[PDB]
Amino acid sequence: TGTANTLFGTASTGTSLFSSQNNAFAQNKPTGFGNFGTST
Amino acid sequence: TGTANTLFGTASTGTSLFSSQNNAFAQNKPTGFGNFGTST
Amino acid sequence: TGTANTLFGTASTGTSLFSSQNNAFAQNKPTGFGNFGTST
Amino acid sequence: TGTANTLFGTASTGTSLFSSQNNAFAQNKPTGFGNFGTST
Amino acid sequence: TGTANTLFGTASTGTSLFSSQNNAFAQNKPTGFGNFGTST
Amino acid sequence: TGTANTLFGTASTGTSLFSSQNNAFAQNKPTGFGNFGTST
Amino acid sequence: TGTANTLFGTASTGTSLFSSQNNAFAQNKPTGFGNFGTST
Amino acid sequence: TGTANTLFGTASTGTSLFSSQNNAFAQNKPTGFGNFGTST
Amino acid sequence: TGTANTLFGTASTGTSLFSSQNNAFAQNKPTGFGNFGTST
Amino acid sequence: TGTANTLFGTASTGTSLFSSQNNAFAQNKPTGFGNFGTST
Amino acid sequence: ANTLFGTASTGTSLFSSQNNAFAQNKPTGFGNFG
Amino acid sequence: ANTLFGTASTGTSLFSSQNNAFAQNKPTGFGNFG
Amino acid sequence: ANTLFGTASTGTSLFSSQNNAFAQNKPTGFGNFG
Amino acid sequence: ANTLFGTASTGTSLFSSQNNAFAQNKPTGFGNFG
Amino acid sequence: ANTLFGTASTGTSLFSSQNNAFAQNKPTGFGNFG
Amino acid sequence: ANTLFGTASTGTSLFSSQNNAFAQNKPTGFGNFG
Amino acid sequence: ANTLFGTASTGTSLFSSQNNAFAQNKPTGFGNFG
Amino acid sequence: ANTLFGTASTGTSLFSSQNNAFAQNKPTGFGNFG
Amino acid sequence: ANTLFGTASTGTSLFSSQNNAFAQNKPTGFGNFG
Amino acid sequence: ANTLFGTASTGTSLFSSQNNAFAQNKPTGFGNFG
Amino acid sequence: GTANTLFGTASTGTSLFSSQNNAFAQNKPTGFGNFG
Amino acid sequence: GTANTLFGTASTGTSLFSSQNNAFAQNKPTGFGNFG
Amino acid sequence: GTANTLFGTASTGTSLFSSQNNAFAQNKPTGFGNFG
Amino acid sequence: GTANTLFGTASTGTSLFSSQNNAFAQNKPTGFGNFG
Amino acid sequence: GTANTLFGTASTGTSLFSSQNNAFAQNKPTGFGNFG
Amino acid sequence: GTANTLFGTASTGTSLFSSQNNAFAQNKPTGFGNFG
Amino acid sequence: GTANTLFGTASTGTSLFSSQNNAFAQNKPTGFGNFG
Amino acid sequence: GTANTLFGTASTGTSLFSSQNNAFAQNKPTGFGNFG
Amino acid sequence: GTANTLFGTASTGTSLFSSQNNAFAQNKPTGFGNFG
Amino acid sequence: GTANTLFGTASTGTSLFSSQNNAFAQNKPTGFGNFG
Repeated sequence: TGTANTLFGTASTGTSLFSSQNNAFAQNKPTGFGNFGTST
Repeated sequence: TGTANTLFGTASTGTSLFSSQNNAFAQNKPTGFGNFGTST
Repeated sequence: TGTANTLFGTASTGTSLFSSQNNAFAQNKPTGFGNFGTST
Repeated sequence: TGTANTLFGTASTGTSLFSSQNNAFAQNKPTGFGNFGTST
Repeated sequence: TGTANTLFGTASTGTSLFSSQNNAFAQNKPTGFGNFGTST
Repeated sequence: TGTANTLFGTASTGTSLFSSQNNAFAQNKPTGFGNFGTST
Repeated sequence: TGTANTLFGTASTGTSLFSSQNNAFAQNKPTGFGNFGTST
Repeated sequence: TGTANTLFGTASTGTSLFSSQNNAFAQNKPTGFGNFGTST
Repeated sequence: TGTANTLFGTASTGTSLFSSQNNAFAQNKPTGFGNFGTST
Repeated sequence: TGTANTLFGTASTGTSLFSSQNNAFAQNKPTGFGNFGTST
Repeated sequence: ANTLFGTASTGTSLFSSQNNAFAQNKPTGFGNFG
Repeated sequence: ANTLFGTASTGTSLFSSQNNAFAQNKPTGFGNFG
Repeated sequence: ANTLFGTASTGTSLFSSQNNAFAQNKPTGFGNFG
Repeated sequence: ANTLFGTASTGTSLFSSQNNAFAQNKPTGFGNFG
Repeated sequence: ANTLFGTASTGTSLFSSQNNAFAQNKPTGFGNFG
Repeated sequence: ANTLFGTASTGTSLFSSQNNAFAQNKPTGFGNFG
Repeated sequence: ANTLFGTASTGTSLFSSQNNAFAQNKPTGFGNFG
Repeated sequence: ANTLFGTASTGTSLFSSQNNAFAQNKPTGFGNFG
Repeated sequence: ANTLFGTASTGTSLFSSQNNAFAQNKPTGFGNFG
Repeated sequence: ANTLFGTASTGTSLFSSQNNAFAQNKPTGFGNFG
Repeated sequence: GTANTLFGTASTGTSLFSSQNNAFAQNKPTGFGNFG
Repeated sequence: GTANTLFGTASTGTSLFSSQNNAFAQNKPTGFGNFG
Repeated sequence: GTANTLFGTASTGTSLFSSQNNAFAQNKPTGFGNFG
Repeated sequence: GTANTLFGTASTGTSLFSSQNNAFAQNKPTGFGNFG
Repeated sequence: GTANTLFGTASTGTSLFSSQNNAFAQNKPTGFGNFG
Repeated sequence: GTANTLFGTASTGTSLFSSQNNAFAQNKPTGFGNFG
Repeated sequence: GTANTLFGTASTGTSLFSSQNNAFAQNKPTGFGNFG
Repeated sequence: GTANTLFGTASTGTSLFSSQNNAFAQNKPTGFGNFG
Repeated sequence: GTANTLFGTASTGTSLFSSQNNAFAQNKPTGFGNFG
Repeated sequence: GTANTLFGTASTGTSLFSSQNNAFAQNKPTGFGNFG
């Protein structure tokens, strides 16, 4: 809820739910998430 | 909910749900998400 | 919900659901998402 | 819901659902999404 | 829902569902989406 | 739903469903979407 | 809730729920999350 | 709740729930989280 | 609740719940968390 | 609650609940936490 | 006296977008001079 | 006296977006001169 | 006297986004001169 | 005298986002001159 | 005299985000000159 | 005289985030000149 | 005279985050000149 | 004269975080010149 | 004269964090010149 | 004259953390010049 | 040399003494004054 | 040399003595004054 | 040499004596003054 | 040499005597003064 | 040599005598003064 | 040699006599003064 | 040699006589003075 | 040799005569004075 | 040789005659004075 | 030889004649004086 202010970069204030960030020089099959089976 | 303000970059205030970001120099089959089977 | 304001860049306030961003120098078969089977 | 205002760039306030962005220098078969089978 | 205003660029407020953007220097068979089989 | 106003660029407020944008310097067979078989 | 302000970098104030970040020089099958089966 | 301010780096004030960060020079199958089965 | 201010580094004031950080030179199957079965 | 200020490093004032940090030169299956079964 | 009764209900919306703009007294004047 | 009764209900929205903008007295004047 | 009765209820929203903006007296003047 | 009665209730929201902005008297003037 | 009655209740929110911004008298002037 | 009655209650929130910002008289002026 | 009545109650919050910011008279001026 | 009545109660919070910031008269001026 | 009545009570908090910041007259000026 | 009535009570806190910061007149000036 | 855009502006000739004032709000922006 | 963008601006000719003032709010921004 | 962007600006010609003033709020930003 | 970005700015020509003033608030930022 | 970014700025030409003043608030920031 | 970033800035050409003043608040920051 | 970052800055060319003044508050920070 | 970071700065070229003044508060920090 | 960090700075080129003044408060910190 | 950190700084090139002054408060810290 508080004010974010950078000068050169990223100012974030939001809520990030479920964020995957796999990051390398070399990767083999990087997956973010799996399958989503939703019922109602 | 708070104010974001950069000068050179990214000011974000929104809510990011389910964000995958796999990033390398070399990748092999990077997937974000899987299958989505939704029923109602 | 809060105000975003950059000068040179990206000011975002919206909600991003399900965002995949796989990004490299070299990729092989990068997929964002899978199959979408939806029934009602 | 909050005001976005850049000067040079992207001000976004909308909600982005299901956005794939695979981006490299060299890619081989980058797919955004899969198949969409929808029934009602 | 909030006001977007850039000066040089993109002000967006709409909701973007299902947006693929695969973009490189060199690509081989980049597909956005797959097949769409819809029944009712 | 909120007002978009750029000066030089793109102000968008509409909802974009299913938008593929594969764009490179060199491409080979870039397809937007697949086949559309719809029955009723 | 308090104000964040960097000059060169990342000022964050938002709440991040469920954030995986596996990052190396070389990885083999890095997954962020698993499967999501949700019912209501 | 208190003000964070770096000059070159990361000023954070938000609450981070459930953050996994496994990071090496070489990894083999690093997973952030497991499966999510949620019912209501 | 108190003010954090570095010059080169990380100033944090937020509350971090449930943060795993397993990090080596070489790892084999580092997991952050396990499975999440939640009911209501 | 008191002010933290480094010059090169980490100034922290927040409360960290449940933080695992297993870190070596070589590890084999380092897990942060176990399974989370929550009911209400 | 002018009245507007407006409703816009959707039921079971999947992968959809609904924008509802209930504006009351929204004038737009481009050039107001004097 | 002008009144607006506005409602926008959705039921069982999956993977969806709903934007509801209830504005009252929202004028927009581009050039106000004098 | 102008009144706005606004409601926007959703029930059982999965993976969704709801934005509700209840603005009252939101003018926007680009160029105010004199 | 203008009044706004605004409510935005959700029930059983899973993996969702709700933004509720109740603004009262929010003007925006770009160029105020004199 | 303008009044705003605002409420935003959620019940049983799992893995969700709720942002509630109750602002009263929030003007924004970009260029104030003289 | 302008009044704002604001409430934002959640009941049984699991793994969730609630941000409640009750601001009163929050102006923002970018360039104040003279 | 402007008044704000603000409340944000949660009941039975598990693994959750609640941020409540009750600000009164919070102006922000970027460039104050003269 | 402006008043703010603010309360933020939680009951039975497990593994949770509550931040409550009751600020009164918190201005922020970036560049004050003259 | 501006007043702030602030309370933040929790009952039965397990494994939790509560931060309560009751600030009164907290200005922040980045560049004060002259 | 501005007054702040602040209270933050917890009852039966297990394995918890409570931080209560009651500051009065806490200004922060980064660059004071002249 | 040559300049290729697909969208946007491709410009080849050199550009000298160019003023531009970009804001959301400007009071008396000038590029140039008087010559001689 | 050559300049290739797909979107945006590709510029090849050199650029000398260029002023630009970028803000959200400016009081009397000038690029240049008087010549002789 | 050559410059390739996909989005953004690709620029090949050299750039000399360039002023830019970037802020949220500026009082009398100048790039350059007077010549002779 | 060559410069490749996908997003952002790729620049090949050399850059000499460049001023930039970056802030949230500036009172009279100048890049350069007077020549001769 | 060559410079490759995916996002951000890739720059190949050398950079000499460059001033930049970065703050949240600046009173009269100058890059350069007068030449001769 | 070569410089590869994925995000951020990749720079190959050498950099000489560069000034930068980084603060939250600066009174008259100068990079350089006068030449001759 | 070569420089590889994933995020941040990869720099290959050598850097000589570089000044930087980093603070939260500075009164008249200078990098360099006068040349000749 | 070669320099690999994942986050942060990878730098290969040598660095000579570099000044940096790091504080929370500085009165007249100088890197360098006058040349000749 | 080679330098590998995951986070932070990996530096390969040698560093000679480098000054740095680190404090919370400094009155006139200098790296270097005058050359000739 | 080679230098491996996971977090922090890995440095391979040799370092010669380096000054650093570390305090909470310094009055006129100098690294170096005058050359010739």
